[PDB]
Amino acid sequence: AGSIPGRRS
Amino acid sequence: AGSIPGRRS
Amino acid sequence: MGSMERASLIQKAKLAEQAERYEDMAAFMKGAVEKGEELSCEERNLLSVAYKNVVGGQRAAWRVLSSIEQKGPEVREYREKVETELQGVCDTVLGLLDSHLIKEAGDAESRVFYLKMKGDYYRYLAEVATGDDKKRIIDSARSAYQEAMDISKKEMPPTNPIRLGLALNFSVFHYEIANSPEEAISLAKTTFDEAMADLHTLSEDSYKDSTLIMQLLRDNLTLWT
Amino acid sequence: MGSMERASLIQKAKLAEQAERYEDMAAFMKGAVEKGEELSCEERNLLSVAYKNVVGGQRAAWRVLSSIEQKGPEVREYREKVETELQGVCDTVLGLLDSHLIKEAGDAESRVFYLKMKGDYYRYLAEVATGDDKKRIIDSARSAYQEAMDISKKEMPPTNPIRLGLALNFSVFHYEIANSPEEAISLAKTTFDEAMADLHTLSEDSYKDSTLIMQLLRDNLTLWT
Ligand SMILES: *Cc1ccc(S(=O)(=O)N2CCCc3cc(Cl)ccc32)cc1
Ligand SMILES: *Cc1ccc(S(=O)(=O)N2CCCc3cc(Cl)ccc32)cc1
Ligand SMILES: [Cl-]
Ligand SMILES: [Cl-]
Ligand SMILES: [Cl-]
Ligand SMILES: [Cl-]
Ligand SMILES: [Mg+2]
Ligand SMILES: [Mg+2]
Repeated sequence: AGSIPGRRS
Repeated sequence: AGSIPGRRS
Repeated sequence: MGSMERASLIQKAKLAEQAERYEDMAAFMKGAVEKGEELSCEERNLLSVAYKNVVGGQRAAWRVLSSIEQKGPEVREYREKVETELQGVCDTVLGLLDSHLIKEAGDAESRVFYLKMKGDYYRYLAEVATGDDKKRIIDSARSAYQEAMDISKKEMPPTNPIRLGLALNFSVFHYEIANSPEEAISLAKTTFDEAMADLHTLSEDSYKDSTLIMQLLRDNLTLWT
Repeated sequence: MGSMERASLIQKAKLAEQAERYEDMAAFMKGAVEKGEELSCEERNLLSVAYKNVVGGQRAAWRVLSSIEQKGPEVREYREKVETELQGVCDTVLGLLDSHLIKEAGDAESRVFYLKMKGDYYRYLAEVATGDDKKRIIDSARSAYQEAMDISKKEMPPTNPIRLGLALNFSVFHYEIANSPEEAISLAKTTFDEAMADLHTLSEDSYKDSTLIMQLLRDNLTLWT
């Protein structure tokens, strides 16, 4: 599914 | 303001 | 791209658009133009989409950087770097138009399309210009748009989408570059009204295209008035 | 970037992010790493943001092209071109981590951060791998993530955001790469529950960060169950 984004947004 | 877009969308 | 077939370059430009790889798209289309043959309607749109997206992203970045700069040497240096890359892309597009798309375009639709592009890329150069040639850059945009306007008014109906998009962009030129907001408003209004009066002649699909651009004219008029 | 000051490269990476120029950002950060000094927390985040965005765009394009291909040689050729460029960026990142970010990282936060990156870029290589080395690429990702997990469980609280993001990404590895959906679900659940039980120790700002990543774990669990 989703991995960590580069920034909090 | 806005110019023509490259595609209709 | 000299070793790739024209048809393969066109095919890959379409794939690059689907993949949102606009730099690739532009490189494929530059290679196609450099084959030396005229472009079809569809191919002209691929060329325009590719470079309009590339330069559009450069313009947005230049505006972010220019705002920071206005508010060490690093910000100015980096804005200059983005500016030079933007100018390079505009020069490349103008070079394709001059060698030899415009001179080989005899039909009104092709010639107007390319002269509208020429005006647009000189306009993008004018957005970042400050030196001894700034007035000449502005006049080069004006001259290209004017020639396109003259052909369009003689050869195309007032609802033709290329004629409408040209008028839209030339009106943006007047407002944002030439410091002529009244000319911009007058052009947008007259274009809109003359298109409105010709919509009755159109099929459903032509109607949709003309009214789409009329709405863009109206959106600008609402912002400017 | 060898002639530009380290501090100027960092400054320009921050400007490039603001301008959404992620290829530039990555080049500035590669230049900063190559100065040979360790990176601070903020600088590690700049490095990760830059390359994650660049490769993220390549991955999205590769997926579009791979779908078209699955549904002349041009589609395969162009997918191969995008694939080779993606592999090149992953190799560049892995090369920075190996020369010499990981070996100089002694604090748990830095070493875990870099080993998580190493796992991620081997995972991106695994997404496109098909040849004799595919199993070895998968195991390289696994090994990096595992070492990061072992350090994180010994040295960081269960709410630490790097520990949480590592577990999130390793769980994605299990589900999407290793064909181990039960391991993926178990890791995400245990991570979420152990973080929940430690939230009471946190300030408002630490709470916000930990709960943000917990929601990502929960979103995956909802998709997978
Ligand atoms: C300048 C210009 C270029 C192309 C056209 S169009 O072929 O009629 N068309 C194709 C893609 C761009 C576009 C956008 C709108 Cl809003 C309407 C039609 C088109 C028109 C003008
Ligand atoms: C892998 C990872 C990297 C950085 C962090 S963080 O420093 O806590 N932080 C900064 C930018 C990315 C991010 C995203 C979320 Cl959802 C929460 C915090 C952060 C954590 C993990
Ligand atoms: Cl620079
Ligand atoms: Cl001709
Ligand atoms: Cl190719
Ligand atoms: Cl150290
Ligand atoms: Mg041929
Ligand atoms: Mg120095």
